[PDB]
Amino acid sequence: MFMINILMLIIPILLAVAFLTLVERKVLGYMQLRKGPNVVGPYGLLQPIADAIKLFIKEPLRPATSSASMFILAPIMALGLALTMWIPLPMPYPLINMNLGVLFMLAMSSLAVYSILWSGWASNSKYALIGALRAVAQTISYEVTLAIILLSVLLMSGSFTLSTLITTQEQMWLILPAWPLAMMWFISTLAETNRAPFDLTEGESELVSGFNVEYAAGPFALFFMAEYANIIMMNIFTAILFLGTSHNPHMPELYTINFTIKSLLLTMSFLWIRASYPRFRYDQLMHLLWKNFLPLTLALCMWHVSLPILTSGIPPQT
Amino acid sequence: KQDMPPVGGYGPIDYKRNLPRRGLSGYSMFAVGIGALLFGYWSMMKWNRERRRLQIEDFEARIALMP
Repeated sequence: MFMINILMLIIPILLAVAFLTLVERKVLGYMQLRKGPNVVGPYGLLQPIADAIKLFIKEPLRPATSSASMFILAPIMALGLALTMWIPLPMPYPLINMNLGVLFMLAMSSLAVYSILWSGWASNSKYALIGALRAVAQTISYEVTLAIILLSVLLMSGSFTLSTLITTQEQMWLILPAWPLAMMWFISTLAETNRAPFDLTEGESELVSGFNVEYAAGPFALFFMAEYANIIMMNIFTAILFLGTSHNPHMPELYTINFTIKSLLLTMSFLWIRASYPRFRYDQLMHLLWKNFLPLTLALCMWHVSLPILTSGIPPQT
Repeated sequence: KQDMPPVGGYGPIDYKRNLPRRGLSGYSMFAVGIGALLFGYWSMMKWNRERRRLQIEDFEARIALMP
């Protein structure tokens, strides 16, 4: 029945990414002093069944000027590498056990931006043309900030797999010891996935609407359901790579219970920001990475290398 | 002969500006901070120095049998 363990995953998650869109504007509602979608629910909890159905009734135009062969294979992705990445992710028991799999995320973190470059180019001119070009450029310069500061800690835990990374955070919430890094693990995923303070990719201010501009109701649910299938995953990751829970070979169930009451707090962070801060004006946006974020990330790497060796600490792995 | 201004008495309420309160300033931070980071590593160097002590124990059974 291994095929019914899968399809029990893909389906029950599409409800979260659906019902996030509701808690989008309730939480961001009371920052403003008001209430959130209310009239339709009664509580509102019934809103997203009505919204999923307005789009696919609503007619899906294509530009007369487009290349239809690319205008499909691209979105036929924004929903794969979002739903594949979930596969080897322990909670506690991952569906797959990949030997070195931690590295496998970067494989699928790196291969999504090659679905932006298609779509914005697939269609047409300068609002999605050079406007989907220069959100490529920022999306690849926030990896080098990443793979390093992912690679740092992994000196402090011994291997590439995720079954060890529950063992080492036992009674030490891995955020003490590298708290300088942890910050930069946060501003990255918020800068890379195109969210609030570095917002430019999806346009509001700097342009009209980035990269979404062409898709009518028909395809544009996918992206608007793809872009929220990354955001609740990196943030359902960070908390396996920092704030660890305590496995329990007996009541596995109490592992996940206490696990979603963390990863679900953590997420409610990209909403708790977006009410707050303004945007960066694309110069300042990269111009603050090389100069500023990076020099440290190298420097710390020269540090977490020696700290095990200089304490006879060296973590028990191959 | 019903008009507005009261007989006497008012505020004012000021227009002034103050909202500066801290908050562990001026090197008080960099003091607690570097103090936590250490107790992080001291919490390592022991777990990680214990876990190896089990590591050898595990490779022991392998060599024990396998004649």
